[PDB]
Amino acid sequence: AAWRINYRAWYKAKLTPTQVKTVLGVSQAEMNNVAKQLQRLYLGYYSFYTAMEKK
Amino acid sequence: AAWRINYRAWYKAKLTPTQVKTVLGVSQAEMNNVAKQLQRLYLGYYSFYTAMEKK
Repeated sequence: AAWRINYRAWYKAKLTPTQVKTVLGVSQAEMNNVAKQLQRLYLGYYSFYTAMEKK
Repeated sequence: AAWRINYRAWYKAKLTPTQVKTVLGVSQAEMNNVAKQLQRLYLGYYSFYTAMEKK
């Protein structure tokens, strides 16, 4: 759909699959750091809420 | 830091940890879809490239 249009532009641009894999893997790594952030956000609030409630 | 300002706001808003966890959980699932879409993008290009190189 949108992706066939993507593949045609990548192919026109002389991209090989190896090249696309290395760039997309870096994107994927950045995405996965967002999961880590939402976890840290949650645990931080869990601790904050608990600390507020105690006092 | 930034987050601590969020926490004070969430706490003033009466959010509990259980409530935050479930809302963040659904958002987390959405982000997990992106990494998977990128893996699918890589895989679909490998197939498209491989097919184009057939001709």
